[PDB]
Amino acid sequence: STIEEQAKTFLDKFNHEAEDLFYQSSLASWNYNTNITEENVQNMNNAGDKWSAFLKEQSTLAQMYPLQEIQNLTVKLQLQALQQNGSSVLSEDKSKRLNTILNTMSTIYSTGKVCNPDNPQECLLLEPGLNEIMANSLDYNERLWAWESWRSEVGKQLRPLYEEYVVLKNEMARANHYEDYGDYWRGDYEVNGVDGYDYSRGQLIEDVEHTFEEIKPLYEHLHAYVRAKLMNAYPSYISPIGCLPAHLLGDMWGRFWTNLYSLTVPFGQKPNIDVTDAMVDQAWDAQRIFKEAEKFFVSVGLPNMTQGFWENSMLTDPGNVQKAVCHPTAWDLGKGDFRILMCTKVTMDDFLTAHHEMGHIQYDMAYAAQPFLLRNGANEGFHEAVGEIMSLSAATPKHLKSIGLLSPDFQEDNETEINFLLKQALTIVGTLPFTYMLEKWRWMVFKGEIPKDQWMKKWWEMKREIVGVVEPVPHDETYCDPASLFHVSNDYSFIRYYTRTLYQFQFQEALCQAAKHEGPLHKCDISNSTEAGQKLFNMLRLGKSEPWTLALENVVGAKNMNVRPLLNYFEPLFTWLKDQNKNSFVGWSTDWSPYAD
Amino acid sequence: QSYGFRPTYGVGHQPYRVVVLSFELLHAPATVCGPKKSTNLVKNKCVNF
Ligand SMILES: *[C@@H]1O[C@H](CO)[C@@H](O)[C@H](O)[C@H]1NC(C)=O
Ligand SMILES: *[C@@H]1O[C@H](CO)[C@@H](O)[C@H](O)[C@H]1NC(C)=O
Ligand SMILES: *[C@@H]1O[C@H](CO)[C@@H](O)[C@H](O)[C@H]1NC(C)=O
Ligand SMILES: *[C@@H]1O[C@H](CO)[C@@H](O)[C@H](O)[C@H]1NC(C)=O
Ligand SMILES: [Cl-]
Ligand SMILES: [Zn+2]
Repeated sequence: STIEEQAKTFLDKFNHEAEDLFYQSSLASWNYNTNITEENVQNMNNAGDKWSAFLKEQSTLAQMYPLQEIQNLTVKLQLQALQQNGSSVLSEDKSKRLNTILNTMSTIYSTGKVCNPDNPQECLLLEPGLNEIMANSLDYNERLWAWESWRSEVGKQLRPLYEEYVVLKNEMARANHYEDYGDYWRGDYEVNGVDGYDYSRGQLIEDVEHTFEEIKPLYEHLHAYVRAKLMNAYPSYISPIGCLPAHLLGDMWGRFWTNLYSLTVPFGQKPNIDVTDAMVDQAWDAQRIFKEAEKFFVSVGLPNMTQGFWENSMLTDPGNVQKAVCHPTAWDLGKGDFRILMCTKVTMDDFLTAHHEMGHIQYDMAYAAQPFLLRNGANEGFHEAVGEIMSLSAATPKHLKSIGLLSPDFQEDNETEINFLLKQALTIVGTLPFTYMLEKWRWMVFKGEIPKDQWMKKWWEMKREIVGVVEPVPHDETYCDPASLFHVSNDYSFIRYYTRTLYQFQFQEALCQAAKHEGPLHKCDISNSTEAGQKLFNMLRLGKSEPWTLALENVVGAKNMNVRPLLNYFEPLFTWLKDQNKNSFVGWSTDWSPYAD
Repeated sequence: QSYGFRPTYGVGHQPYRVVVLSFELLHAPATVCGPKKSTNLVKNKCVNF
């Protein structure tokens, strides 16, 4: 009769074929990543190409289906996701051109090697050369030279290519009814078809600006403390009121400030949270780590894992006989096949990452009943949020006390708590302002308000304002520093970290309130709290089948994002920083720069 | 429709063999009867044969 049952039956067929197709693709990917051989690469390529061809076929088939007005909450969302083809909405020639330009900056960023001036034949890639130099060599001159080399050797070849990339992305967005490619990425967060819970695309900008405005004093105090500590370390390289150099942030771009902690620890003589020797003494192995993690999720209210995972997954290093990329990854292969790759050592890093991986598998399992196009999170920042909240909950020392992973005489004190909060701030909080700066710059560039000849002529001003960092070496328009990161050069979004951090803090506060936790938020554990586990699993099972705000309210009860859990969690850090910064200037000065005296 | 099977599939998808029994208790001449297993044949003792 009408188009309702027509679309229903077409989507049933699409689900039936896509389950098997993604099953084959994921099986090939798992074979490749666990076994680095040319045949495995060819199999992965064939599987991916076949899946892309089938997606093209399904989009073509669904194109004749009229938009009309259908509000089943599944079929409309599925056809909307299938319709946004993107690269294929323009002509074939323009698609080939954008593929060429995409591979252009991809290869340029991958092979942006820098060679030492004293030895032309000695060249280093981004890994492990620049990473090791950044994380180990604390010399000011070497870090500055590495920053200069990385942002000089690569940006010149990228500037006009990124110009054409921005133009083409704007073209694709405008052809698909988005004002800019930024609006295309907003469309994921767009909420419509529900009464009383609608979310506008400008509401994202409004909420982001409001949240960053509230966060600004926290970043100001943290940056002032870092400036004071590094000026104590570097008397003649940092102004008392000026902005910190780009290479004195703990990394190369400003993404994470972890390496500053060793130079900015309040009490370094006190021990740091590390129980590697404990698991070494107890003769632990990675299978025991996974068993303990499954037991912990049983305690918090999750059912145990099936035998298929333990028969199929790999939980340790397979050696070089069949090579494997040891980046810990999860797979929902389809047809109830769940797996994880991880080269597990007896470490706390591996412990936390393993909780992320297996709780991330559990999150994937939560929406098993949802159809194929609904086998995803409500927004781009829920799976990482679940992983991070599980890591934070399992990282609490009391959680280790119950299972005997550390000596009970640790005697949690104020100094250790402040050290842990500072590590969190320089690891989790330390990325929020930089992420906001980069995402705002990308938004304003895509929207067309930033002239090309002035692109960085805006960035390095706002860097003196938002991030509070002044460029150490002047650059002309040839260089392309703002686009010298992984996300921009690999065609991925960047707001996911900010959204994930906000969501993870809200989720942790909700679980703690549902767990009858008393005291500071950082000393909160969800173990043996099935109520909070089920309350969060209510969100987990929803997936993307429903708008993200309803899922958010289902656990926290708040329809809009807010930073109140951030204040509740970091209040001791706020008080300590305010007490310490009584005789130091708060804020950064835009006029100061190392290269001008 | 194709009705194949695989061993990787979990509980609920592995193939099962099922058989049925149709009876009739309507009053009719009896054909299929049970032997009521067996008992040892006692002798020279008042019993219930
Ligand atoms: C690994 O790959 C090689 C070549 O592609 C293949 O011969 C071998 O069987 C693979 N290993 C496994 C366990 O399948
Ligand atoms: C939406 O479609 C599904 C699939 O047929 C159906 O089970 C459900 O009842 C529909 N919802 C409404 C509100 O009709
Ligand atoms: C999971 O728990 C159920 C409940 O008793 C049990 O029957 C099953 O054997 C458990 N599975 C594993 C792999 O331990
Ligand atoms: C949770 O309960 C188990 C069993 O009742 C117990 O062994 C464990 O110590 C408890 N953990 C906490 C943090 O109370
Ligand atoms: Cl930059
Ligand atoms: Zn994960």
